[PDB]
Amino acid sequence: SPITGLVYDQRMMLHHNMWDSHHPELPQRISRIFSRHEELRLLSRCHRIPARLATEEELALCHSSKHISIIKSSEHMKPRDLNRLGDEYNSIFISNESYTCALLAAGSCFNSAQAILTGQVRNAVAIVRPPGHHAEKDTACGFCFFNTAALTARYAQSITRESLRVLIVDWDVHHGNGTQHIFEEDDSVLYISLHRYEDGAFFPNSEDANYDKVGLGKGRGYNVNIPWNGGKMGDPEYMAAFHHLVMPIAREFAPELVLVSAGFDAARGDPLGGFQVTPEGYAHLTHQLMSLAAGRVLIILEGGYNLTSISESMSMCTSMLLGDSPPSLLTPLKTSATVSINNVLRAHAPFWSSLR
Ligand SMILES: CC(/C=C/C(=O)NO)=C\[C@@H](C)C(=O)c1ccc(N(C)C)cc1
Ligand SMILES: [Cl-]
Ligand SMILES: [K+]
Ligand SMILES: [K+]
Ligand SMILES: [N+]
Ligand SMILES: [N+]
Ligand SMILES: [N+]
Ligand SMILES: [N+]
Ligand SMILES: [N+]
Ligand SMILES: [N+]
Ligand SMILES: [Zn+2]
Repeated sequence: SPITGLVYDQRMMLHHNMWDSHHPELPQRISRIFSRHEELRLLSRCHRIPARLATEEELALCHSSKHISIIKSSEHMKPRDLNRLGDEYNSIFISNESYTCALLAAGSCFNSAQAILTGQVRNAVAIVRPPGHHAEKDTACGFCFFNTAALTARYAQSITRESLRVLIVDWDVHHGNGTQHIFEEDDSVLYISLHRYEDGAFFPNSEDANYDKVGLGKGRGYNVNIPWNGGKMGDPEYMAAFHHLVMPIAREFAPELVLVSAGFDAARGDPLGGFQVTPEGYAHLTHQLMSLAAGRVLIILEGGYNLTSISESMSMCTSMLLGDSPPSLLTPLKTSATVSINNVLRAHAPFWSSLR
């Protein structure tokens, strides 16, 4: 069916920071986005998909039993033990509701992937929190508990075939270190991340995010890092990266399902990202991805902290999924962006004939 799915559940707002109510990963991130969908009359055009809890067996598709156990144990912790547990990780806060919210974010995306793969919808958007792409097999990180996108790729394979070709495009301004590591030896899941890097000065502060990390073993060539250096980037740079790298590689890979780790923290106005991608920019990125996998695209909220920016940007993506005409948007690239793109082209030409 030529239908767009949408999943949102206000229960995911319950995850909160009890020590700093102004922490940027706010409950109202998802309610503001949902409201904007209603205001723009997008919500009524979508098929509503229910949220559900991920099961612990589903979480074990990507995470260790110990990590699942540790996060589950936070459900009945007193505040000082929540503080202690959170502090074991890089950039994590935890409340008694966090585990359930993380389960809902994952289960929402499983139901969305299922709706796509059973033909109930063509494509879908998932307005979920907390985010997922920094979460590793064995640890939480960067506001993320479980790796929602990675889990969704494995869940998709679990109801089709182990080798189902899944493309994950991660346009959150941060590197999805967890997603890269979970799939680093896998050729069934192509991971492509665009991210601010600044030679390691930008979170998560690891050389794992550099362009020369191309995958391991049979996964060699199936990890594509597009790192930005030298300050502000925007629509011109992202469009060029899609033109020269993301789309030619994706077409050669021929995915059967596309997942977008769709953070909107590279957006104009975001205080954590410092970049300038416009809502129209995100619309064009979405419209390009819709040409892949017979349109089977699932857009999953990751980061993004300017409430107005993320609401306008993710709504524009949903508008594209619904088949609306792309808005009007060539400006020369920042010189360092040309350097980045050419570095990635050089790194991946051995693996992808489309780059030669
Ligand atoms: C962890 C993270 C992004 C995650 C993300 O979006 N991953 O995809 C960003 C850190 C480095 C950051 O910049 C920050 C800034 C302000 C702040 N407070 C004002 C509390 C807390 C953290
Ligand atoms: Cl418990
Ligand atoms: K990214
Ligand atoms: K991979
Ligand atoms: N509407
Ligand atoms: N539930
Ligand atoms: N306590
Ligand atoms: N890796
Ligand atoms: N393709
Ligand atoms: N280039
Ligand atoms: Zn981010």
